[PDB]
Order: sequence, then C-alpha cells, then structure tokens
Amino acid sequence: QDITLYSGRGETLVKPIIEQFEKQSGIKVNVRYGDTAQLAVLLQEEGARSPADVYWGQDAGAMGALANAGLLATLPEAVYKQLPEIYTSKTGQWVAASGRSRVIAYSTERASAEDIPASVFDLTSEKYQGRFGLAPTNGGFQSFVTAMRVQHGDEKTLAWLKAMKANQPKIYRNNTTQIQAIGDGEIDFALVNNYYLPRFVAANASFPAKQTYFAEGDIGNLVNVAGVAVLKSSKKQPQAIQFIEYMLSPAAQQYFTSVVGEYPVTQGIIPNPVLGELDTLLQAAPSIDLDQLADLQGTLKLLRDAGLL
Ligand SMILES: [Fe+3]
Repeated sequence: QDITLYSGRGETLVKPIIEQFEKQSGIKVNVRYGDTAQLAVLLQEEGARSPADVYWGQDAGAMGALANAGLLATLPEAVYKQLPEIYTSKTGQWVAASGRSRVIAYSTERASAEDIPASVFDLTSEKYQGRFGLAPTNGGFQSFVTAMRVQHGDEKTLAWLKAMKANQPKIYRNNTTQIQAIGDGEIDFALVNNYYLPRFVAANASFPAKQTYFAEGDIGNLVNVAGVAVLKSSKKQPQAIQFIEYMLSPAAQQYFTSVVGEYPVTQGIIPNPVLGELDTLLQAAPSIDLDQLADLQGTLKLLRDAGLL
C-alpha cells in the first residue's frame, strides 16, 4: 500500500517524517513537492480526478480555498476533536500539524517587554517612530493583514497600514534580515513569524532579541498553521488518516518544535525555550476562522493603496 501526498512543505523538513512514517507504518508515501498556493490551484483544476490523498501546506489561505471548493474530506472526530480550536477546522476538514504564529521581536539592548503594547494597533504612535522593520512581501505578514481585515474591516486596516507607513518604517526582504537588523541596531522592533529567532539563538545563545505577544486575543498574535487534510477524491482515507495521526504523535510534534522551531499542537511536548509554553499561546491567540484568509487579492489591493506594495 502507498499514498500520494502533495506537500507545500520543503523536502528537507518532510523527508525525515515520511521516511519514519513508512518505517513504522508499512505505507509508502509518494510526495510531490511544490508551492502551497500553487498546489491548491492545481487541486482545484484536477478536481475529482486528482491522484492526491493528502495535502499538507504552510498557509491557511490556500487550505481555506480548498475547503470552500468542497474538495476536502471530513476527518474522523477521533483525529480533530481533542485539539485546541485555533488548530482545527470548525467542521473537521483539516488540522494543524504545527503552529506558525505572529509575534513581536524586540531589542533587548534598546527596549524591553515593558515597551510592547496591548495591541498591534498601538504601534502607530510616536514612541515607535523610526523604530520598526516591515517585510510587506512576506507571506506571513500578508496573511496577518488578511486576518486583520477579517477581524476589523478594511477601513481600520488601511488606516493602520498607512499610519504605519507614515511612521518611517524600514522595509526588509524577510524576517531573517529584520531580526538581524535588531541585533545590528537599525531597529528596536519587528513583527515576525515565531520560528525565526530560534535559529538565531541556536547560532548564538546570547543573540540580543526576544519575541513576545500582545494582549490576550489581539490580532497581532494570529496563529497561522501548517495544515493537513485528506482529499474527498481519495480511495485510501484510512491510510491517509494514519499519516495524519502519525504527524500528531509525540515524536513528530517534538521534532516540529525542536527541529523546525514551530509550535506543537498537542500537550506533553518539551517546549523550545524561545517560544515558551503552548498554554501561553492559547491565551494570547485570537479567534479567527482561518478559512477566511483565502482572500489574498483583497489584501494585496490594500497594500498597494497604502503604498507598501
Ligand atoms: Fe517562510
């Protein structure tokens, strides 16, 4: 027996997982690598004739479009019902294998946890004037903006974007260069995905930055996910569920958090010290239907209006 996986996750991350899975399970996994968004397009075109059994991506927008297209199988309750709500489809069509949240990174030499405010909306103020990075072409940032739209509407969102632009931010290619820029002294603050600082702290356990959250429920604490789902078209749902349940087993979770630096979705996992406890994230995180992040074109439009793209 074998299954076919379409993976928006990189092979260097995935290969060790699937090989161990094959080893323990007996099931061959035939993987087709690619871009999360691109593989969702392909599935919609392929519709019911797709050979894929499992889809595993690293952005909720692409997954949300599949769910809306009616291409995803409802998972058994045994798979999803025990997971926290920020990590599961409302109606059980996908589950997070790992969490990729938004945080605020900050200089430990020119700032502290004190200077982090209650809301991401508060960063328009003067205290933050010329003290920020932005990476407005980063996927995680764009998905975060989509979420802000969902939560708050476009008007509030665009006022924030422009007010942020008008506060003299520095514009970076990615999160790595934003974190770098903190240690290098160009900026005191950045909004980033959570799994970047853990690499810096590896290479130099005294790197001069930490990352924290805003207040409970703030949209700036959004938890995106690497989501996984079974296709309706599949004729091998048992095997495909076994794969998913493997990915939620403690060994796999521990690997995601320790090797990849992403949050686990289950309890009983030894936390990366840079991230901290899962329980803290659950409190911090906002309640958002992640399937609503399918509207990227809307968000790009606003970014062009704000002049950030
Ligand atoms: Fe990335």
